[PDB]
Amino acid sequence: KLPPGWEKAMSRSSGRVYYFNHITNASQWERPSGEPARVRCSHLLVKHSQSRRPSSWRQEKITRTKEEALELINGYIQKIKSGEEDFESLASQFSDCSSAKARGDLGAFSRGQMQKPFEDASFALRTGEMSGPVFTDSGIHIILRTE
Ligand SMILES: Cc1occc1C(=O)O
Ligand SMILES: Cc1occc1C(=O)O
Repeated sequence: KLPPGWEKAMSRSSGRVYYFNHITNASQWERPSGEPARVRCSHLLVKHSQSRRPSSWRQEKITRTKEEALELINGYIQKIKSGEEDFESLASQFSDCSSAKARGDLGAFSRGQMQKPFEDASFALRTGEMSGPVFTDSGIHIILRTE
């Protein structure tokens, strides 16, 4: 029926169908369009107090809760989707990853190199597509597949 990971859903507030991807946590109103050796992705990471390493270039001690980290992620997704902010700008300013200095770019990678939930979402994203919140042991990610 639909591309890998996509399922139909119903909006509670509007009653209109939408599409949700349970690998990427992406959600959208429009029917989704539709695997390579490698993909290229950028990401914005928000760490939290249960992150594997609760420290980043932004904060020596990361103390925010997972729930607070998800709230930040959700707010970034909202501003990216509205056009108020660009992914690359938010990643450079607010990603708790060293890749912030490269606007979130991680370069290209194969299966087997990244943390599984990140790998799975990356490879289920179509080129140009963005994930919803993706949880790993590092924190919560927004993933943008660029190639
Ligand atoms: C904070 C959090 O972690 C995993 C799920 C949630 C939620 O609030 O939905
Ligand atoms: C304040 C806001 O910005 C974007 C979405 C929302 C919301 O309330 O769901």
